[PDB]
Amino acid sequence: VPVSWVY
Amino acid sequence: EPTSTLVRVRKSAATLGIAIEGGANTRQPLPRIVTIQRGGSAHNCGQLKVGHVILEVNGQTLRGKEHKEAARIIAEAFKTKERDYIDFLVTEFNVML
Repeated sequence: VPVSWVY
Repeated sequence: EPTSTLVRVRKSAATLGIAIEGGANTRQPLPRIVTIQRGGSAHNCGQLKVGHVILEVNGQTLRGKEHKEAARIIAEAFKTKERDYIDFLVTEFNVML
């Protein structure tokens, strides 16, 4: 499952 | 029929600062908040929680949006000059709209 930051 | 809450995040800092997992075509088919950047707008809002699943951004469903596209929509919502806030429709559970 992909995970990333939204800054 | 999910149990949901509409959370307004005001742009109180220069960053939004949420880490999201999942998206369409995964076993977590809507983005789920996994951590929150200390000192960013989401942190200052106080009402976004780890575990919150994002059903809608400013009324726009995230259903069917793969991870990168959901992240793009959320980034655009934070950057827009249309308004000084984002409305997230969120849920603590695994029921979708």
